[PDB]
Order: sequence, then structure tokens, then C-alpha cells
Amino acid sequence: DKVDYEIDYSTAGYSFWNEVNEEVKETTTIGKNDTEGCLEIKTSVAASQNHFIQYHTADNLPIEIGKEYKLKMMVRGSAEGKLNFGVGPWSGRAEGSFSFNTEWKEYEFSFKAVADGGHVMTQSGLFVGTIQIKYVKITHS
Repeated sequence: DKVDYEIDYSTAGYSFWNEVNEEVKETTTIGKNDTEGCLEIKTSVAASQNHFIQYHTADNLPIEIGKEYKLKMMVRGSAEGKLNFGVGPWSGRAEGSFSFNTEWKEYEFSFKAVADGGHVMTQSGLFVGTIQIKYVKITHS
């Protein structure tokens, strides 16, 4: 697999778009954990809807409409849980989900790009605990 795009949170900072609904603002944090070296999303109260805790995990993707790619995400959580994602611009995305657990694993998602560019929209409002994301990559064969 050839790498088109990588963000490696073990070294680089987190500065992408993120939004927590007022419903769970006080009990949710999204940002880089400098000690672990990961993007970290922590919740102590589940949101009523999964998209109520939403954040880009990668942005300005070098993908072209109609071509085949993979999304790769290295993630673990404090318990078993699911995050949903879409790859694409605000206008519409290629969507999927990863079921993670307490072990570090790289999950993969194959897709046809639905547009040029965009971001990896990631959503986990229903999950209570700590999600850690070490890196995100877009690849092709």
C-alpha cells in the first residue's frame, strides 16, 4: 500500500475541526495527549446521538473522485466500543465504522472516493470512556 496521506499523533499536534454538542460539553474533551502521543477523546456521559461528539481525524485529503483508497486508523479504547466515520467533504462522504477494544490495532476501510478532497469525519457520541487514536493514513495500491 502506497501512502497518500499520514497524520501521526505520536509526534504531530491536533488542530482539526471538532464539535461537542452542549448536551455533553462539560464532560467531554477532545485533544492531543502529549504524554501518550495520541489524539484522545474522553467522555463520562453518553450523548443522545452519536454525531453529538464529532471531530475530524484527518483533513485536506489528497483523494480524487472515483479512485479506490483505504482509510487506516490505529485506535484503542478503555472498553469495547464503536466509532463511525465518513471520508469526504462536507457535501457527502464514504461511510463506515470500526469496532475497537483495549488493544492497539490498525483498522482498515476500503472505499471509492465520492468527491475530490475532504476530511475524515469521526463520531463517537454514544461511547463512554477514553478513545486514543495514534495515527490516520490514506493509502492506495
